[PDB]
Amino acid sequence: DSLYSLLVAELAGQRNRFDIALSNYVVQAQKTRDPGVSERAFRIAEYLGADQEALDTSLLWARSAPDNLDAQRAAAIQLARAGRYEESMVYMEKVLNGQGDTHFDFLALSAAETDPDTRAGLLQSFDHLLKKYPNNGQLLFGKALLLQQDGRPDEALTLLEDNSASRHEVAPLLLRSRLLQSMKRSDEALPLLKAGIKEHPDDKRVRLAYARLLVEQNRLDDAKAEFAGLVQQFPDDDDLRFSLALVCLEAQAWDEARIYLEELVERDSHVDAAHFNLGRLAEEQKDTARALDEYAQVGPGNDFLPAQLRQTDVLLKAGRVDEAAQRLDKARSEQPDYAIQLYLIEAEALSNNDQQEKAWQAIQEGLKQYPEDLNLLYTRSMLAEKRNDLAQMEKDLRFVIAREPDNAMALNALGYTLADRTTRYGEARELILKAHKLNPDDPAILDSMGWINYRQGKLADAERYLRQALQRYPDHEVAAHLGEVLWAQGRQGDARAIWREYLDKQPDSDVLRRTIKRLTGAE
Repeated sequence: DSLYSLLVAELAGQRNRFDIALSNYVVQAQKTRDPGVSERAFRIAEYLGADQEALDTSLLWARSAPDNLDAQRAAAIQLARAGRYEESMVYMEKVLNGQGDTHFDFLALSAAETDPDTRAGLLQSFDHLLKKYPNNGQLLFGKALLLQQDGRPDEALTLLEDNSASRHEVAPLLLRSRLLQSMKRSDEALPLLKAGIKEHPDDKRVRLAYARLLVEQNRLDDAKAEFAGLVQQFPDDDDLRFSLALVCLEAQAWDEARIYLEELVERDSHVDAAHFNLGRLAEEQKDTARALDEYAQVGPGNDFLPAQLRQTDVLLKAGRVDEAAQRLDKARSEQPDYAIQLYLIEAEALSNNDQQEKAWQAIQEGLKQYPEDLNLLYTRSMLAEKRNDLAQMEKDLRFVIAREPDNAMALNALGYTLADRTTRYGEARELILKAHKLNPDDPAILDSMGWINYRQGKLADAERYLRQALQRYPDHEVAAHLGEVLWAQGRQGDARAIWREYLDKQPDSDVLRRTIKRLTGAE
């Protein structure tokens, strides 16, 4: 281990902080200006000058002052921080490629190991803090979080077992319980949670975790009593009541969940989410009328689109597609802010219930209404590709990649279709390279990279890229691609063995079945 070897982790930390700063700037730019007090005073002043028809000339003069202009201060701070981070990153990439006595300069190695942004430095700082203040509950909780996220949960649990504060403090106890539940030994977590209520009776999260652990076992009857006790001690907590309704709804005890949801309706808190969950429960109860009447009264927000999708799905289950289209059009006319998302809902529902022609017609209608929506024509591309229509699929995909030269996924999609179907191999290499440079973390882009490398002739690079893409996430398509690429280079047993796992007797593995027949056909 040397200093140059340690600098990469520092660069990774700088990358994380740069990403966070840039995303922070992005969310700042969209956000409206905070009320503050100057705009509040101007609001009361406008409320005053509104009484007389004569213009409040002094109010207009003051409200248009040069100091009343939004300079976007925090956004500029975030941008400048991201810029200096990028500058330092560039500097230390320039320092990395240099050669020298990287070793035996122990002064800088200590600073490289004390960096809180590196995982090893995080752990070193946590160890130094536990040395300074031992048995600190929050420090143990943070170190256990670090160890569990690092991919070593059992070591974190063993660290928790050695500390006595893990039995007393609420957050370490909660983390130890959810860790023990993942080790398939949930019963060991039962007594500790009880002891927590002995130490923290008024703490609602501890009792909620106790109730969830009761639900985990078959002994759910006491969990209903725990719900009743929580409601008895804190009948005003609306978020706690919503969480109790959610856990009761997970344990398919529909009666108490419906009771809690109607109680939330009476208290006028989380009304749209409450009605959405009532609609889901009624859909489970096969009560189509109640589910529809509850989905219709879901207000706009983070639950309007799921309610619309569930309504469309129930309508398609009933077979009255005309009423489904009419309700979706009426909802589009009611709230046109994300009407494009309503069209996406319609397309998804029609594609998931075997109405290919109606899905294509709805997408055509949506594009006629919004010809510039970049999601709508991409959905048209996927529908045309499912319809074996490569022409429309190429036209709109070229359209979207020309209008947005920096749309990775669409840029990726066409490229993959270039490698898999046609023989325009030169464009596909550049297309997949650009998609990989835009977002290397995307595993479908890595799959496309292995596929174009395999069809281009480079067998080793294709195998490595497909191996990486398969390591990130298990997919049947990537599995078949890796199997075929490995089979072509040789090592038949390895390709045969890789196929054994991801077959899994899956109806989704219908495409995978054809890869085996194509290659075992030569036998």
